[PDB]
Amino acid sequence: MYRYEKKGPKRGVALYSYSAEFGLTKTLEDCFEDLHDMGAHGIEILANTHIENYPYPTDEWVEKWWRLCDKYEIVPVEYGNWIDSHVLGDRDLTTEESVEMLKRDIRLAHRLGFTVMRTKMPVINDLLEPVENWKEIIKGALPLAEELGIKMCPEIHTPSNLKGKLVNDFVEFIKETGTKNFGLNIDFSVFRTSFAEGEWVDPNYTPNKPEDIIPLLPYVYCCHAKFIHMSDDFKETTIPYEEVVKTMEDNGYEGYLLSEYEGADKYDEGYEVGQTLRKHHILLKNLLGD
Amino acid sequence: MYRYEKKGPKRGVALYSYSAEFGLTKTLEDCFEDLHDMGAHGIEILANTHIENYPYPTDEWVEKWWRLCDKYEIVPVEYGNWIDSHVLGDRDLTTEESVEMLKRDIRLAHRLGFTVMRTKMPVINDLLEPVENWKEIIKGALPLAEELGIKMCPEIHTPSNLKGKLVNDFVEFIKETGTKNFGLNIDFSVFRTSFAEGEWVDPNYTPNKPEDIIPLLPYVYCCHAKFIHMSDDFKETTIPYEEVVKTMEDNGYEGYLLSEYEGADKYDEGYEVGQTLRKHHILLKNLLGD
Amino acid sequence: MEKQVIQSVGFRNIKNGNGEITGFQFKVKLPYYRGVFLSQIRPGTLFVDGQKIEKDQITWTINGEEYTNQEMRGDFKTHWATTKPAVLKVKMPGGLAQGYHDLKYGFCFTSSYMPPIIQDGLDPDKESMVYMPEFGHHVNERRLLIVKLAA
Amino acid sequence: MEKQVIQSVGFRNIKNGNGEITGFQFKVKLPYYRGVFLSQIRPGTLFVDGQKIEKDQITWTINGEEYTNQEMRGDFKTHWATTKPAVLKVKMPGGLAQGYHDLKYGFCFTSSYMPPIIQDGLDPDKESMVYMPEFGHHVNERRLLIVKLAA
Ligand SMILES: [Mn+2]
Ligand SMILES: [Mn+2]
Repeated sequence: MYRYEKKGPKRGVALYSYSAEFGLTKTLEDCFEDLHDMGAHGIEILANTHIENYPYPTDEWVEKWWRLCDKYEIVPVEYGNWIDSHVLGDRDLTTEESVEMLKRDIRLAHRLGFTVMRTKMPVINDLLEPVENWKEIIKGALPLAEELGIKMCPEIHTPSNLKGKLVNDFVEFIKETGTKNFGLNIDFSVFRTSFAEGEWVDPNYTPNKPEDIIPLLPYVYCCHAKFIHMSDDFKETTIPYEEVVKTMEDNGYEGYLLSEYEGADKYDEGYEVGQTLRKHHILLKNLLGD
Repeated sequence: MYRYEKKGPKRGVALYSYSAEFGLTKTLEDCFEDLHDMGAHGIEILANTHIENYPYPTDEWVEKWWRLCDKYEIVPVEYGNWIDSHVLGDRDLTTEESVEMLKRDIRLAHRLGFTVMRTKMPVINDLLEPVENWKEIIKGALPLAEELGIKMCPEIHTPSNLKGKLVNDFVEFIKETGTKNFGLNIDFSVFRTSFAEGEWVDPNYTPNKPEDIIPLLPYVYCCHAKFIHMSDDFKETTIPYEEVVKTMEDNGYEGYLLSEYEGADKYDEGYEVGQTLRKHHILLKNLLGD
Repeated sequence: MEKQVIQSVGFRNIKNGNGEITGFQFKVKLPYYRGVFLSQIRPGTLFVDGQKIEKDQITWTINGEEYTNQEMRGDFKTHWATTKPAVLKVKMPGGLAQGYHDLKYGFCFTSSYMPPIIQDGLDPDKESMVYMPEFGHHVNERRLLIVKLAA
Repeated sequence: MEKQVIQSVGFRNIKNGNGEITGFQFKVKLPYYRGVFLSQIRPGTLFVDGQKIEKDQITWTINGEEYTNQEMRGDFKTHWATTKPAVLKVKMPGGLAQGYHDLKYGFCFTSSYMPPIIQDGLDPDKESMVYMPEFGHHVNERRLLIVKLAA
């Protein structure tokens, strides 16, 4: 088993960035090697995308997965799952059905070596708050998650502010339970300051300052290094990356920053997202040192 | 085992037509299903292209091959091999090395169910005549070929005329040996009458008339249904297809006509060779009845 | 597979056993960055050469098994993978004639983690107001050939 | 894989064991409608950002095994499949710097069943007089990025 022992923040890639290529021009192994060319070790997969015969992969596939991890020095970091209690049109899932689905994903994530889950829930309002029984769902799975060393993390992304209600609801739950196995994934879109002229921005959105992350860092277990535009000097031109990374270095962050690209041009003929990601990782390697 | 029992000439496809897609946007199974959409049963593969781990496929792969044949009602008809005695830059292969290579390809062709081999040899002159020891090579393999029910066939194609030296050399060999396991593949480019204005044509080439094939039909075991252009009336606009097919029907031909497309536009972005082949097979089904 | 939603491979008339053409099939890939359970799928309307065909004429074969719209609406455990195009089987006696055919087909799927404004008004036969290509277009077209004897 | 001959995946500097960058690698797919035995291959010249690098600096890894040009010239039994790009390893101390790099690489292969005029004058670093796309171009280019610390 390859282990990556760098102290402080580490870089990686979320395979969602390859969403226009995966299954068409890139295989899973192509993505692993693409990360290897970058020297990136951390990976995020989507449970519903990257696991053959999901939800029930074979032993043979699981062993091929572990062989790939060792062959390309990939650390399974974050596992993306959905607790979709709205999967049926006619009714919501019961708390127990949702917990059963979540526990199965925790089991599979543990089997593939992941330690963080990026869990997405159905949202019920414009603040993107989760379903009302979410605490019950999470409390149903927390013992298993604690037993298997997995941390379940909803994702904070635009327009949700680091000082808004959503974040404080999660932090309050963590404080009230005392759990060490539920936390936060901060997507860097919450720091974006620059936008194109005439580009619509949600009036509810206000950029956070990098220091706004400092009081949340005890609960942040993984981050989406979202990025919009990489210049040919290998600088990111919309988010204060130097200051965000320096803030997290200086305040004890030990997790990963996983590149996430979501531009519509991923789906343009001739686009080469692997090159975009290489630009981003030139940036990340120079900011982190490795 | 699927068997196709139509009396008279039968239609199929040579996977060389998919040469720009195979391994990129089409798998072997995609080609099988593409033939199935056409109702085409006969197939030609290239030994050096379509057999995984060639020259030594696994038992598991061979069983997957036979399962594909049954799943899509594909009859393995023609197997394309090279006896490349010029494979080395510094010397020619001995007769024995060439025979050993040929026998291995006959074994593999038999194992995958093929009954005709389209064998290509290094050529030594502008008449495209084979290497001088070719008779010895073929005579080395004929017992095995006769034992396994395989017919080895060099391909006659432009500019070689059906009444030229090349054809008569092969026919003479067949008559002198009496073999029933060496014969001819006639590529329909030998009948092409129409060419584009300003398109270079070999001065040595003269179109054959359809009836020119009649005295060779005892020795023709498979044909490349070469085609250049399919109109939107599903007519071929360069070769007298109605007359060629009617000639072979009326003179007892029981083999296959395997579509072969070689236009440079196969490699153009956006080209859809599967549609070109469907046009050709509308033509072939209407001429043949099935 | 192919970049387009409607695949060129797998488009053909369907026969009987008794030899009669009962309809035709074509394949669609899920144009989504993740798979979905069958109950998330919302099949829409087919147009073949302008002829309208409603979803109750069309079954969905996923993982080798054939499902009606009603069966799919209730099945939240069978998973449709992005790399495994569904086979849509269209009831239509006599099938399609030889030659070209223009297909227009609509379908979509639920994504309950999206903002409520986006979710509300999700229609298999009409596009979202703001196009997000990681979800694909609901409606997709393709011009394809059928191999058949002359009429 | 990719349509281009030079693949974007697998382009990277190579390290030592002792930590020193000894060169770099990139992959090439065989642009041929069939595979070839190693003795058919004719490697040519590499240009990285205009810097010329001769074939005796470049090894070929096929089927997991690394071959010199001389070893390949004599091996007519190992087969290079069209779906299994070769890995070319280029000796170059210190490797390539951070950022963009322009690669131009030439190679070809023998096809002894072709007419003698076509065969004669086959050169890895120069194109045929008449382009036949089922054989690919001998010379191919690509602009690719290297991830590395600043100089
Ligand atoms: Mn994100
Ligand atoms: Mn031919």
